[PDB]
Amino acid sequence: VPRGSNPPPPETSNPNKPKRQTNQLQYLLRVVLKTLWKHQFAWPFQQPVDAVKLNLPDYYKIIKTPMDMGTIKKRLENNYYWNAQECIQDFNTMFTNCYIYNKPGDDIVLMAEALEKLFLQKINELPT
Ligand SMILES: CCN1C(=O)c2cc(N3CCN(C)CC3)nc3c(NS(=O)(=O)c4ccc(F)cc4F)ccc1c23
Ligand SMILES: CCN1C(=O)c2cc(N3CCN(C)CC3)nc3c(NS(=O)(=O)c4ccc(F)cc4F)ccc1c23
Repeated sequence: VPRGSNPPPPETSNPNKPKRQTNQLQYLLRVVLKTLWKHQFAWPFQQPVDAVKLNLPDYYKIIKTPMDMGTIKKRLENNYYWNAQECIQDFNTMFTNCYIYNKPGDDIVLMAEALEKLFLQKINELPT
């Protein structure tokens, strides 16, 4: 697994971007991320895919918009998102990446599918 194969992690802090605190963004961090973080299948989704350590040499040849819940946590914390939808899109990207890279019905896919169902359940309680 060649050195330099991992990209830098996604950007999580941009001081140029304006910042606001929103009941929806607060819900995404305090409820949604918390609940998914603690799920029995969360571990593989908690940090950027380390292609070297996990022996996935073609990951970043295939996946050009990587996303993970560690990145999302940091983005919420740093007020990276102006609206809830930007954050929801990062979650969707994380699940879609798994469905692109992996064969349907593989173990990691079933793990993603369970998390995604829980995510969508929690998203339906998103406040006004
Ligand atoms: C070492 C004991 N063990 C198994 O033999 C085993 C099989 C297993 N399967 C294989 C069959 N597939 C349809 C369902 C998940 N999941 C987990 C499992 N579930 S898990 O943490 O979501 C998981 C971890 C690694 C992995 F490669 C696949 C997994 F589903 C934990 C522990 C075990 C397993
Ligand atoms: C969610 C991001 N992601 C993947 O899309 C992914 C695929 C993956 N594969 C699939 C191909 N297979 C031959 C090797 C491992 N391993 C891990 C992986 N390695 S792992 O934690 O040892 C692991 C977890 C669950 C599992 F079912 C199999 C694993 F190898 C971590 C994270 C990911 C993966």
